[PDB]
Amino acid sequence: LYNILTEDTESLTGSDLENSLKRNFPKVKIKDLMTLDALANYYELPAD
Amino acid sequence: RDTLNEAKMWYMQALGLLGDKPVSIFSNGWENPSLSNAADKTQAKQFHD
Repeated sequence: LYNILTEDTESLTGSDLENSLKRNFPKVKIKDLMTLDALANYYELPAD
Repeated sequence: RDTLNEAKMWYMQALGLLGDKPVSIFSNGWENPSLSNAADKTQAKQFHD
């Protein structure tokens, strides 16, 4: 988790953005994660 | 103990009736209007029209 929170994800363009989304989100569909219920349940915090 | 599991199955049945808790929106098309602008007579005339 320190290696996750360490990453310089800001100002990262090109195919390295795709690689970072593939690493930090291996299994989900990002388009399925965009809704608020998915962001509540995936990180296990209330939607409020 | 068994009566506490009874309590849990009753409250889960009630949650099954209610369903999914409705997320109240706050990011909204609600601008912050003027009270003069919010209480226009045209604003109710057009509505009921």
